[PDB]
Amino acid sequence: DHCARHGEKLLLFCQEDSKVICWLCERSQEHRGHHTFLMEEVAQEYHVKLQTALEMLRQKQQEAETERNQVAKRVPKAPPEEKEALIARGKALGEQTQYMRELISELEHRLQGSMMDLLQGVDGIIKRIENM
Amino acid sequence: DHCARHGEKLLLFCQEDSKVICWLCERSQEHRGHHTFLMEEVAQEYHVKLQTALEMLRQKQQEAETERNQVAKRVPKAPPEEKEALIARGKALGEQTQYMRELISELEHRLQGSMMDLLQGVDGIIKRIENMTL
Ligand SMILES: [Zn+2]
Ligand SMILES: [Zn+2]
Ligand SMILES: [Zn+2]
Ligand SMILES: [Zn+2]
Repeated sequence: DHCARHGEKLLLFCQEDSKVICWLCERSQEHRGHHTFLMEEVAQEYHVKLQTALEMLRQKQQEAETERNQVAKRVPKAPPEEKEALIARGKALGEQTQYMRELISELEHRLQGSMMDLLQGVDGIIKRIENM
Repeated sequence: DHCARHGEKLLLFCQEDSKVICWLCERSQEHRGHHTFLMEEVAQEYHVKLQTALEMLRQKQQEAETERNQVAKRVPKAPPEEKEALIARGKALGEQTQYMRELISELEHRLQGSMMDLLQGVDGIIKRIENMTL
């Protein structure tokens, strides 16, 4: 609830640092020219954003998994040289679906929690979504 | 010590309003376009200004009071046609010194007081003192 460096209320949010800060941080050279807001001014924008992200990921993950299970059902009938690559593909899908499970878990937490939960480090996960 | 509206520490100063305010005052629509500073950024100059004013008024006061007593001393001695004018001059001095006493008292309050006491409405009292002569 209070700034480690200044002891003032952690009520502001710095977009560039993706960090909740206090009014004295905001005046300081360390955040000079940064875009800073009350958390309450940006919470709803960020909530909407992550919500839609969560929806997109859940679908993308469902779709990945139906594909994965089709590749799984396909392995038995298939010849060897095809079998190996399909299994590799399934490996890749497993990797993807894991990654999306982690992302979905973080988005659910952030969307269920406080504003500070919502916002703190939020650029990290936004960029992880981008990097898919 | 704390903002009457937001409960935050009163550490900032609005130049257009001559008002002591907090960081939540500062960022609101009411002051966003105003020039705001930490009190501590402007305090020394204001303190010096009010001390100088105080000294100047102390001297103008001394001078008026001495004249006032010379007139008072002269009145008994005076002929009929001078007495009226003397009485009146003494009155006019009485008023001037009263006004100066009030100004001096406010300056003393401000110079002895908190930073907030110093700065709240400070442009106002400066201007009223300037206006006496000009
Ligand atoms: Zn801080
Ligand atoms: Zn920053
Ligand atoms: Zn305030
Ligand atoms: Zn103002």
